[PDB]
Amino acid sequence: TNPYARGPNPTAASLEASAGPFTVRSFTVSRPSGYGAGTVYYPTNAGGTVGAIAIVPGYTARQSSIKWWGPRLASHGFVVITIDTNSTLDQPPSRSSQQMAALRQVASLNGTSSSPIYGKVDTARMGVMGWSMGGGGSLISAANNPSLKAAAPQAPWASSTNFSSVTVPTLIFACENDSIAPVNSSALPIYDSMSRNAKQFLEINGGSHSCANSGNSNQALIGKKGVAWMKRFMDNDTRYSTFACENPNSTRVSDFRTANCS
Repeated sequence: TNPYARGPNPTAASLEASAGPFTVRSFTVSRPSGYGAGTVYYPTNAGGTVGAIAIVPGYTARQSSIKWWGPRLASHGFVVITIDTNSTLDQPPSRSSQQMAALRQVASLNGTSSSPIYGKVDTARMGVMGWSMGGGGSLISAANNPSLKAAAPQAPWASSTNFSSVTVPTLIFACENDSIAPVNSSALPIYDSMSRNAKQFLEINGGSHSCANSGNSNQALIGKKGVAWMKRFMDNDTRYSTFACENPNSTRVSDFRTANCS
């Protein structure tokens, strides 16, 4: 039996809905330690401790841009922290440091009896997500912390696209018509540089740079893929092997690539 499997068996319908089976509560972090601000989302009665995911917005952006991931992921059995950075002008290496600090504070809250998530988190199982420079920062987190169990950046941007050292399972959401972090010079060279890991590249047809942000028009597919990827690799949950690794065969996807994903 898989000790990390949580919740009912998935269907395409359950993964495409705006919320999963679990009830989600949230709270603002009272004293952020090492980053600007944070909101934690958590499920009630997931059936065991769950992994934690830290999500970082892009250059000049705040939590509102990535906030929809919080309730979406937590409702399927994750604790999620969405953060604001110390400055909206922080670059990806600094975003990575703040992302890891947010995960460390989630671990601390898990050991704090007055906290709503007291005892709810498996601090050995962590993932990273983020948009644009925050997605670049997630890849830097993964490169520097191979104990992380999964990464799912969206429209990532980094100064160097060489992430050949990454051993973390990494899903890259890309936006076909991105003119900010163009796919051909950012998301795709990043994907092409990783030969050591399970990985996937999912380009949103006709998408601009914000195609996976809060309020996007592809929340059913993007949310399905994000949840499936995190379930498959943070929980080792082979019930999600097909959802995590499959080509969605969808007109919303202009380019699909995957490697080491059976």
